[PDB]
Amino acid sequence: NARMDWKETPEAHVFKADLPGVKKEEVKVEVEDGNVLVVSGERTKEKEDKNDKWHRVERSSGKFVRRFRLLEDAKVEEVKAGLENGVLTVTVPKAEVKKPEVKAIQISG
Amino acid sequence: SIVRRSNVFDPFADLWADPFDTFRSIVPAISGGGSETAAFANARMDWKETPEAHVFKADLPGVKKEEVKVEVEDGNVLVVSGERTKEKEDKNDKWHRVERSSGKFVRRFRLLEDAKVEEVKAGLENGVLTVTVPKAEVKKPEVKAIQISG
Amino acid sequence: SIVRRSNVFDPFADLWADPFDTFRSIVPAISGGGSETAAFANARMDWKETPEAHVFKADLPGVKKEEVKVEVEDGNVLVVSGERTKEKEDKNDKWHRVERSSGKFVRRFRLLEDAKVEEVKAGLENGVLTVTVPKAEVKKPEVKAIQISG
Amino acid sequence: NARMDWKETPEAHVFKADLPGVKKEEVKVEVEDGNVLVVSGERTKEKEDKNDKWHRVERSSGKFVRRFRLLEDAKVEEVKAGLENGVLTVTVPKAEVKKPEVKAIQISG
Amino acid sequence: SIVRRSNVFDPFADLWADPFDTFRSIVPAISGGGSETAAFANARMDWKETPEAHVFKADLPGVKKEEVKVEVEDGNVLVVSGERTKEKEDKNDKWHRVERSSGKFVRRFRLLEDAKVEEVKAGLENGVLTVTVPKAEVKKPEVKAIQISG
Amino acid sequence: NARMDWKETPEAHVFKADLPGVKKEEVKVEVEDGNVLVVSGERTKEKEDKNDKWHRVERSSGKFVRRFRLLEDAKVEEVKAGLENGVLTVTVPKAEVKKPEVKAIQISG
Amino acid sequence: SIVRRSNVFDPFADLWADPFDTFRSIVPAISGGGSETAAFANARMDWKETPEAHVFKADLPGVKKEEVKVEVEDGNVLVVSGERTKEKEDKNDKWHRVERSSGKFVRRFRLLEDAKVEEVKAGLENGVLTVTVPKAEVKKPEVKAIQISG
Amino acid sequence: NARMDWKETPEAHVFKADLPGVKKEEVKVEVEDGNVLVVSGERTKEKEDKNDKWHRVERSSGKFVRRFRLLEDAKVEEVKAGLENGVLTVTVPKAEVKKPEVKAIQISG
Amino acid sequence: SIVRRSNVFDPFADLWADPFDTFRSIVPAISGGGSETAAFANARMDWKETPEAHVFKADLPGVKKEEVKVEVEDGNVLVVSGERTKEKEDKNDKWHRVERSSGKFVRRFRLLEDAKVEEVKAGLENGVLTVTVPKAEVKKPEVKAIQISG
Amino acid sequence: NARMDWKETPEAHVFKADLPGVKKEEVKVEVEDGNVLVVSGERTKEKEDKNDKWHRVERSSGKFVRRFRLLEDAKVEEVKAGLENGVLTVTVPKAEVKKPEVKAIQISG
Amino acid sequence: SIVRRSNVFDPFADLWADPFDTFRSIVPAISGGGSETAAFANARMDWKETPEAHVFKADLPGVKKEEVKVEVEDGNVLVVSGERTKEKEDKNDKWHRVERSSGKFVRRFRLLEDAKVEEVKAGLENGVLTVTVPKAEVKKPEVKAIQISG
Amino acid sequence: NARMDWKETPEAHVFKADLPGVKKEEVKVEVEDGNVLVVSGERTKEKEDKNDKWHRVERSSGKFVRRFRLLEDAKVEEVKAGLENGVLTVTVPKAEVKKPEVKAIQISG
Repeated sequence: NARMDWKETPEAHVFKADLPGVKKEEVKVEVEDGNVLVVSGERTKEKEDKNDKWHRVERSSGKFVRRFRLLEDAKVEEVKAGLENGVLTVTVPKAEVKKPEVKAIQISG
Repeated sequence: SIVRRSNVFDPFADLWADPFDTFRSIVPAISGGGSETAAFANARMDWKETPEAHVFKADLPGVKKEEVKVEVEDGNVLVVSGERTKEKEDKNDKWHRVERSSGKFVRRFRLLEDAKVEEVKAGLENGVLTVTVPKAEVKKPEVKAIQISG
Repeated sequence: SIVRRSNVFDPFADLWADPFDTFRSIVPAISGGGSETAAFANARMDWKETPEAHVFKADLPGVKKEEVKVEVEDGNVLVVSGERTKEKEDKNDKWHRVERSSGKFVRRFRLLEDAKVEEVKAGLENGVLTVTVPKAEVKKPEVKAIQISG
Repeated sequence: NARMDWKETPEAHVFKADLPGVKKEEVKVEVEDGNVLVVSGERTKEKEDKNDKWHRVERSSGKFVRRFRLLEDAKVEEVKAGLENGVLTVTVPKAEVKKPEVKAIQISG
Repeated sequence: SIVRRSNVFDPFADLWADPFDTFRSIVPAISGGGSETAAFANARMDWKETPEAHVFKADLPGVKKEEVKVEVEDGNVLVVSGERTKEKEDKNDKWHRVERSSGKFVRRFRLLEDAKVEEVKAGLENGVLTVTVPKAEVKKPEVKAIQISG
Repeated sequence: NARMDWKETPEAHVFKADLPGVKKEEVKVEVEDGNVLVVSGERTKEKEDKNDKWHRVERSSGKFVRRFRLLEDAKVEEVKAGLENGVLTVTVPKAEVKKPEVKAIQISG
Repeated sequence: SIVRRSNVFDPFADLWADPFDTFRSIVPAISGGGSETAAFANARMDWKETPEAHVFKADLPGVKKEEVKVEVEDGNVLVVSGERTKEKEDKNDKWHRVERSSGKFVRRFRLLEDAKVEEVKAGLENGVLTVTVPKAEVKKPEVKAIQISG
Repeated sequence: NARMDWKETPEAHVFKADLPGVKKEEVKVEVEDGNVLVVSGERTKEKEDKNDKWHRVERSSGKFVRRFRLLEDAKVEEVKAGLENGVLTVTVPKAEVKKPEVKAIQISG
Repeated sequence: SIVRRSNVFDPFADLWADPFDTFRSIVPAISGGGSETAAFANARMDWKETPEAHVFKADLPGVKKEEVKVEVEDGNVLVVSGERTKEKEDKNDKWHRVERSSGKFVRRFRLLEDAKVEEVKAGLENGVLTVTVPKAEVKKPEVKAIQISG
Repeated sequence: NARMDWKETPEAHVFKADLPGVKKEEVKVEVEDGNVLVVSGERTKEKEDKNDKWHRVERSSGKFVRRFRLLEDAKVEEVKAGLENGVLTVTVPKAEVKKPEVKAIQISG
Repeated sequence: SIVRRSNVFDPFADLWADPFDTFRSIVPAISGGGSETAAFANARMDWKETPEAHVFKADLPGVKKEEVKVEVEDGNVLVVSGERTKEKEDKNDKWHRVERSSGKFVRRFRLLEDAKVEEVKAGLENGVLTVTVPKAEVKKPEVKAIQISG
Repeated sequence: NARMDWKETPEAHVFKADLPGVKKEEVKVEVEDGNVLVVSGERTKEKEDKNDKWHRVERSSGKFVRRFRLLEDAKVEEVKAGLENGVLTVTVPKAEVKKPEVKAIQISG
């Protein structure tokens, strides 16, 4: 289970993914079927030796797969992917810069 | 499993037309994709529809208005989001027990009718956010009662 | 809970984007409305998508073609329905045990692309209905691989 | 749990409901909010006396509620409701008679 | 797992003497053999024993008497079976939703006493089948109350 | 799970089994311990290739086993087995033709 | 719920012909009557049928033959009962932890054929009771294979 | 849940029932339908006052019902019922004294 | 999983401070170690704290005082143990059904205050063991009520 | 379920509790048995009228109870309790001001 | 249910000596008190004991060292706490989906031996916090093997 | 699951374990980490041949592991282990013979 956020900037749709303990050689970022962002990889289990003793185990390991459907008109050739401090960031440029229409409301009452 | 759009709660969605079919279909898919339920927990919300308006409630204890946001998108989508700030309390304190653990979150609801954004009221009080959305007048088109032959 | 349209299975529906949220939301609504799952049991079906076409399978043991119907609605909705006829077998026979109990049923799937109805093939054999829907040619637009900086 | 079918004829949308053991005085057929068909009633439990003894109980009892959303242009004033042999039938006339578009396919293979 | 005879419901069977032992023993065997529960669903039935007779009820909505059968076997076995006919309704109709899906089925009950077949009454009304089986007279042999010493 | 019916004719006990997608080479019909009818076989899974994509899977596959205890006096050497349209039929001849005793009752009320 | 006779395990009982029906019927009756499962726990047993004989195993750790009893009733009912004696160990000892807690119990199995009681062997070793019941010779009446037409 | 044993002596069928904390005024021993032994009563809950505080609760309370089917030929008028040290004992005399047929086997091996 | 000391029930143990954390942590460890729950079943007990004393109840039907033991360890640990003797009833009797199956067992509770052993009363009656432990006098230090500002 | 934090300052132990929608007249702050802090109250359910319609309900209501064991030497008479913005704060003064012993460690690696 | 001290994970606690008893006791108390499990979710941790040292791992994705704290209390209690800061990212951005929702949290473990605080190493890398606690040398006092008589 | 008792005599702590069907060659008794009693072994499953038929299976098989923490001052070199009639007995001598302090109470009431 890789937790991911999906935010939109006037310039692009940005995806974030918590991938603690994953080296960039274990993560794959692609675009399938022309418009499907696919983030996948493996969180390798550190099996080790029998000399060891486990008192607690809460961290998960194994394969992870995440898919988001991008716009039929997205800069598929301009998608960037960065990995730092256990967080993956994918930047999918938008065909044309333009902040989304959102009308804010005042809070008080 | 492909996320294509944002999660917008709609009380008239078709997934509610056959609960068991829906149930039967997702139980096998629980161990997949991702979920916002954890994040959702930071903002338990109620949605009531009185004849006069739609009233939403959100438990946002210890949250300041500068940390919450109520917007309207595409004419009929109420959006509530925010993030409780770090308590600028004594750096160095000893934390014996910490249950209150809130974070970022975003919620959306599909209104039954396009809302008149200038009429939407939002107030924060005693940790409870309240969003009132005034509906348009209608005589609840009277109820038709059919006599059962046979 | 209001039924507004027919149940059309769509593999890209949004209910699959957050399985647990969906799960969490309907479990409390199971004891409501109605369900076609019982009827659905008379036609367990598979849907496979090979690069060349969409292939549907339906277990319809002991059913005759005059009792099954494969139609296409609104350009992209495959519809499978029918009802196994009463076995015109010896009136007066003693029924020790009866498990095979099939009835009426209707199923719908939302195709990814409008189908060329004259190209759709449907065959019934050994109790298995097979519906093949030819897709249009595409080079599977190549897969783009992004080098991960950082 | 009242089981209901929803069929469409060129002339109207027809609804069927299994309501065994229900007298027409216990069933209500209405149209709420202008276009929502509401079928409800109660399947009264025959409590009886303590002299009795129950060896098997599979039949349900209690309240039932069913709602379907009709077309914004349906003969709401022309809806009929019949009850016979434990089956309820509701006929919602369509604004304009017209069989639905359905292209049948041949089975053989 | 070997089926040797027909399923005859008996309220005095020994499987009821130790519910948990029975429970404990079959849970591991659920994934085996076959079951008539699906078929049974087409005829939910009640069995009441008033002092005067045994009364059975069966929900058979939309069923015609020519489709139901009430027989008596081996002196003390009530048998109810049938199959709701296909609704000879407009061939070509569009099926939006189909939940009502009934089929063939057979049910048997072991009467406490051989029944006088000519006294058994069976009526079908408002979708409910009713089978009344007159018992023989007895003074309910009085109840003996033992004084508890000690 | 192979669904089976067990009917009795004056001439024989007839068994039916839903076996969609099963070729007669995958089904076995036998009589064990002298009087136990055994219907078994496999509903082969069409594993296929990874080029494929599954959108829905409701049909079962694998092994199935069904056993019925015949009469100590049944034409064990005269049992027939037919397979057509996904339905298996086994005919176990009775030692002596004779319709079972069944007293029908009138329905009306 | 009325106990009428002793619990005799029979592998060919009819309750096994429809596991789910049986399951479905007792789950609602678990909160009733009584149960010997607790007592049964003092003697977990296996029953194997080799071509030569019926072999029963019973875990009876720390039990002495004078405390166990293997009998045969009504020609075809194996009966195993007993009660582990109190350990005549140091009266006054401190009991830190006690998991081994065995008591009285009786178990019965319905043999497929009347047993020749003088041929039944019973041995106790390493806490395991073993009861061997010699069957009569038979050529396993050969298996008949029916060619499937159609 | 009242735990009961059912033993048979050459003279009668003896039933035992654990009924801790039950006074003989709360237990009823009867014979219904001519041959059904019915043991029932209530294990009254000591509700008490709110001044109290419960640290552990494992003992059950409420109604209990137990039924055994006696022989169509049992001394129904000679059934005795004793209650001592939380254990109820019911003695149902047999029509004719006679130890049950039981063939014991030797243990050794 | 290492057993280091005897199981002593303490109502103020820390495992009760976070039920779900405790729950969440042991569910995965159920299939391990051993358990006294079976043995515990032979002595269901209640512990009530009236202002005047601690009252323990134990269902020990058919048990004689020479078979039960109430001791006090390390100043504040009530200990209840025993073992119902074999009913010296007719050797040769036929056991139709045996549910009452009690065995050895030991239970311990951590008193809130060291008990004055000479003041502890223990009585056995109608199958119920009762242990009363007199507490020391205190005025329940009055309850302080804080006025809530803000 | 009222979520509470328990922090310790050199001067006192501070407790926090999320109590959205609770007026100070519905909350009670006390000290039982001399050293047990008891926070309790009710989150009243706004039942309202049947004219209303509920589309979503996630917020809880009802009674809540929370207990913490203070030190046998705590300023029980100096405990303060404040309620603001749905958060309750209880300040339990310590017998003698004194930051707790805690040795911090450097993070880097 | 009274919280008296902070939750300190101890692998040798007595609650692990009888999993089922513990389980059996808290299931009924789940609907009470409060829980830190939600908060705990922000820092899933592993604890491994190699012969050379105790190694703890904590998934703290996107967390900066100025937001995490590793301390040692009362000689043998490792404490890990923190709170991921708000992403000072574009104020005004549209949040389509938010699953990553972390908050404040504190965790404690009871070391088997008092740790030499100046030897404890803590590093943060790729979202994973690692705390190594060097143990003192010992020859693992050899394993004694007892020959089983009897 | 190997059931074990833990009793204490003035001379030693005695452990008992139900191990029916286990030969002494399949059981291991040791002392790890200097003071941890470890009882382990396997209850071998008698797989046998396919000619066989199983009508009932309640007995368990497989590996079992049990650990008790002895006193830092226990005659670790004087631990005995006996196996008879499916019951294992381990005797851990105490540094100094001495019955535990236990004050008995009178039962009557």
